[PDB]
Amino acid sequence: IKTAPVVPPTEQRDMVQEERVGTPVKNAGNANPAADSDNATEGVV
Amino acid sequence: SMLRNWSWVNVHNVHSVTGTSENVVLAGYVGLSRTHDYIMDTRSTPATSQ
Repeated sequence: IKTAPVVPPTEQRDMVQEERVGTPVKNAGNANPAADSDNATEGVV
Repeated sequence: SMLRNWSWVNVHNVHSVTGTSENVVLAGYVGLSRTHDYIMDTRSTPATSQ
């Protein structure tokens, strides 16, 4: 048995951190966001 | 050559093709909306296939 001094549970707080490597684009779920333009065969106002 | 091309005519007998004059001031292209949308997503185009 080894009794060791630890940090009291009430003087620390677990905080969830979300780590990201880059900011997702506007049309993140779209494989081809350029197909709204390539399929505008009548024009756009 | 300018007189033979009627540079002497009355500027009131010269009618615009429309029978109206015009002074249009409409706010226009600056390009901040197009460049902002590029940085958000570079995979789109503003120019349509038409």
